[PDB]
Amino acid sequence: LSIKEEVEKELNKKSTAELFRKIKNEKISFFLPFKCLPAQHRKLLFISFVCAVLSGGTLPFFISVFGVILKNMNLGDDINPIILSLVSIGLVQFILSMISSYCMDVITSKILKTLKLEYLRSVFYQDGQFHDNNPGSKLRSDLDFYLEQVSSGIGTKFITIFTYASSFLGLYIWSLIKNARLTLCITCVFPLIYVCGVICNKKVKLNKKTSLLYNNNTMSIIEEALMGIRTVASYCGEKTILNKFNLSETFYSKYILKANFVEALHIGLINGLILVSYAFGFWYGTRIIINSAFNGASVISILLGVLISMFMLTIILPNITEYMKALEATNSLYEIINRKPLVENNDDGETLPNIKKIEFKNVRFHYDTRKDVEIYKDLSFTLKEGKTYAFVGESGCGKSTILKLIERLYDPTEGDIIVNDSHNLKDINLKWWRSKIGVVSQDPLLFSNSIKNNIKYSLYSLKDLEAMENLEMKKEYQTIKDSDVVDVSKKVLIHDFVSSLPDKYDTLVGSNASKLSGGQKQRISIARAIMRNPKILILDEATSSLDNKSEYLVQKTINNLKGNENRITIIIAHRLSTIRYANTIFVLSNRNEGSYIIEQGTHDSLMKNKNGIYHLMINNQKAPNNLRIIYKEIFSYKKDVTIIFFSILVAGGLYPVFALLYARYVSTLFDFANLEYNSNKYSIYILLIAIAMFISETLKNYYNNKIGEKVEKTMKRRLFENILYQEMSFFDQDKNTPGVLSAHINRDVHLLKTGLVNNIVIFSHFIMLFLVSMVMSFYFCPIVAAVLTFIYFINMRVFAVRARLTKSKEIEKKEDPSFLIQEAFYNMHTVINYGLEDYFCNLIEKAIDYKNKGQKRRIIVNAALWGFSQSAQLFINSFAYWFGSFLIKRGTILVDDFMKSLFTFIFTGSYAGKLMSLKGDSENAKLSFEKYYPLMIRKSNIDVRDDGGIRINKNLIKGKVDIKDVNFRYISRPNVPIYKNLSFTCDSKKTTAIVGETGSGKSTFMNLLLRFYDLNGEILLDDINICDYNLRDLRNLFSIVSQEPMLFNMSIYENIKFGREDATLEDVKRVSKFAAIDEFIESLPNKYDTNVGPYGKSLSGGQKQRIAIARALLREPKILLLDEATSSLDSNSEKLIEKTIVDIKDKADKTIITIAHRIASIKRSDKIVVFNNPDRNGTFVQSHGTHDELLSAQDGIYKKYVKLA
Repeated sequence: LSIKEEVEKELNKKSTAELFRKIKNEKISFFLPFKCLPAQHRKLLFISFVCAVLSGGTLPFFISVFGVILKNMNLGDDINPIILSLVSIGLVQFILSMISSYCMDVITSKILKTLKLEYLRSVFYQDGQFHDNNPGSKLRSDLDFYLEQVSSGIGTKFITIFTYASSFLGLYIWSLIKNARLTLCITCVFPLIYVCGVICNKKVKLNKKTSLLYNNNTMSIIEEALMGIRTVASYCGEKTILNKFNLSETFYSKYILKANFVEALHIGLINGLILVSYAFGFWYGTRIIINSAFNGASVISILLGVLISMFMLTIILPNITEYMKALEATNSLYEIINRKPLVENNDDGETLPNIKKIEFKNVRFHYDTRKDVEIYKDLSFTLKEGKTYAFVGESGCGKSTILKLIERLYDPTEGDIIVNDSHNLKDINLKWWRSKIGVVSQDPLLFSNSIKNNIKYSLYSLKDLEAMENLEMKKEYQTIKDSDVVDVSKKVLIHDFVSSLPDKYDTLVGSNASKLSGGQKQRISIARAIMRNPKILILDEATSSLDNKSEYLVQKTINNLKGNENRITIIIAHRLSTIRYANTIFVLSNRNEGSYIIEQGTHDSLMKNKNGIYHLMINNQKAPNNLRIIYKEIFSYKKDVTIIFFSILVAGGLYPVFALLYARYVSTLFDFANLEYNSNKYSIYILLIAIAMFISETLKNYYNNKIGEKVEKTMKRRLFENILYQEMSFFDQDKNTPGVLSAHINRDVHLLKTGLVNNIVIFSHFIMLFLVSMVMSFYFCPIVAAVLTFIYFINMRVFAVRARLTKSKEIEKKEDPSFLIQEAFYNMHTVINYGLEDYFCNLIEKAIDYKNKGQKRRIIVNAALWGFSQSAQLFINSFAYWFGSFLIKRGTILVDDFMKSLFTFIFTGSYAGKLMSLKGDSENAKLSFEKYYPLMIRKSNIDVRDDGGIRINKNLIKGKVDIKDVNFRYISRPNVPIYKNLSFTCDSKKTTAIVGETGSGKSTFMNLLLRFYDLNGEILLDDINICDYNLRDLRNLFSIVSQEPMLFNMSIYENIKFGREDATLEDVKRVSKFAAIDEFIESLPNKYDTNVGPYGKSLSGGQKQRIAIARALLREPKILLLDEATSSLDSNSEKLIEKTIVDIKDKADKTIITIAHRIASIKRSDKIVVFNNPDRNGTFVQSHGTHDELLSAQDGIYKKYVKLA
């Protein structure tokens, strides 16, 4: 997980007091999911309700007999009746906890089924206008989201709110009736915990948000430097990017450490006030006794009662949050099911006797999103029955929209679509209209069942109009015989192919028919469309891939199909061989704000009508090392490790002492002699232990993160400093992308902070507890500790309950009801056309036949696994006390030894199990580090940091640049040669123009000239080769001006000083005057300090490139490399740029190489070099030294580009 997301998840959470105010003020009841239920499922809720309040009255009994057991063991009498009375309660608790999970998971399954089976329905009755807004794969990306917010908050962890409240009430009020002045004076230290929490969380969030503020800046820097890399190298700006990074990272570090300090203090203080509560409770208890003469067994239990009463309020609250979450998720779904379709199928529309005389009258339409993009102007004409038609439209006319208007996805806005001169479109039953339209769409939309069933899905919507008009719909699909498939396959000439291979009609087509060819799939789609004898045939790019044979045979079929005496066939295709004969062809076009009839006439009187657009149509067409690096790094901080060491030893040493100090107090409380002095002596020790455990935990939890930060901010530096100095072939590979390279630096380095150097400390502290506890529990009473260890071993590692539980839960949570949902939303526009309730009642059967056999076994097992989880510690403690009281009455063991060897074991087990769940991801952080470690130790082999080579002065530079031969070929595609035997010169201080074919690869001379790609060939600068120059000073005399510049998110004054950090503002004012931009900058607030936006998006294209030209002229360049500085800008800036260019070239000081195509610059050019690509193998030079005095002396291309210019 990323850092930004991890902080936003913590910041975007609402407390219960906020969700309640959000949930009350629009009447979202607490009983919303439990209103889709029969009565047979409505009273299992009551059963599971009363089978939970009873299981809460267990702890108020054990806590009431706990002190009496001890008073009875250390005084001489027996305890067997108490045990016999205490085991039966465990048994009935097991049974009452076995009931509830069974009774609840069933209900969850039921409601989770019903919501889905209503959602699918409400989705399948949208009106097209909606489908355009929320298309397809989103809806099943939201469904499975909501259906895992409601199931993880309405299961068995909704009934555990009433058990805990029952236990709360019982404990507290039993503790209050016995003696109130004692329990009141114990729960007065607890408000000080809530107050500290609310005071500290604020100081946490205030600093954490300011930490987040300084993080996205670094993200922007990294992405924006990894994107524009070849403009960072050519100006030698690898260094002045790192200072911003290091200045932006330190604020983040210091503020998040300020947060972690407060986050660590709270823990230590919560672990310190409780131990004071114990001591003051005992001290005041022993003073209400002496003043009385109320036994001592009514002081050992009140403390546990009042102290465990509040532990329930620390675990009730998350479940209420999850329940509110489930509510707001369900009420984010009962608005989708209850949306109005506005094209409703009332099943009452008066239908025609037959379809006759379709007629349009002046229909206009606007979308809902694009409320200003019109397609129609004057749609008005007539289409009569019995005779054929045909139409022709371009790729943006609206054949799709006419289809959606005859199919009636949309309604008209202005006109009307009266049919048969007495019936409007909005009176016909939509069920019956679509029943006589055969659409052959662009792509073949076939399912993944067979070749026969995709064909036989046509007649279902008609056979469904036979039973209701007399249920009988489920079985009458057998009436559809297999003899119609025979002849309808013969007609399209596919019967031979489907009969040639085995499994004639039973062969299953692939996933969306991924076995056959596209043309054959379109043939099957056409056979599907033809099979039902459609009345209004609407083709759309139907016979495109077919040859003339199948097309013309289908045409013969349609125009001679039985029952064509009364039809309106609308055959629409782009191949103009289908329109040889037609009763009328209104060729349709949209020429832009709306279509209209452009032509009219039969094909005999249309191809020769006029010299219009249809004339053009008929005329034209016719591995271990890597981590010991980290362990070397960690063990170089000598002051921060010793404090952690000492604090771990202190905590692990002084926490177990509290147990055997709690047992020396019991034995002196049943001894009326000198009770006062003993209390005075045994309370001060607990005060001291609290004061020590505060400091120990605080300093253990702070220096941990203090160590964790530095490993990050010394690995990020190495990565981001090593990536910049790498050559360009690195960035050209496939798996070396800016996104994946920027994902590592944040995610996996934050994981190295969390995982490793959090999970080391946990294991160390755990072992330090486990050694000493096992030692001084095996020393007082050896016989008991062996038995207790055997018990917990055979429990945790052999009867792992919560492990098997989640292993059975998440597997079925991960999981044909899941294959049809997917392939029903892809093929939506076929079920909207025809076939709608076959899948309304097929998902139900496939869903139900997988419930029972698995669900009932899984749920009768997972309840037996939960009951034994809730009712295990009781039996263990009972057996322990029985065995202790058994060995005592035969002399083998004393009392105090047992009472000291028991409590240590108990409390240390609880505390160890507590802190052992704070771990992170230790595995993936050791796995990623093997991916991204070779990147911080990779060699570059074109390295600018090398200071070995011939130093070069700017004084003795002539400026000649020569090439003798080149043969270049990219490694990302080693088949396309580009250059072949390029050889020419550029002498000194003279212009050299480059004209040639567009896209021939002219912008690669430049890159080789700056050493981005090494070599075959030979390049020369002042008669010396380029690989002997110490390229620091080679890149420090060139200066490019590319087609598109790139600016950064810094000020303008800094973007102009990129590379050269030592230059006054007067030079910037001087050079911005020659770029003709020192008037707009003097019209603005914060003139030379206006922070432009990211990627320079707060400027125009005519202001950006003049800033670039100012950036290129500040370096005092010796060789200038221009590329069409006046391409696609507005008039004023373009003219200013021509003025600057023609001003530079007059000041003959520097050698210049341009890429020009305007004749005004060619004339002054002193040399012109043509590039040509005769055949697709390479380019080379064909002309030399024309300079427009040789404009026509031999036959060539320069004459073209001077008469075209």
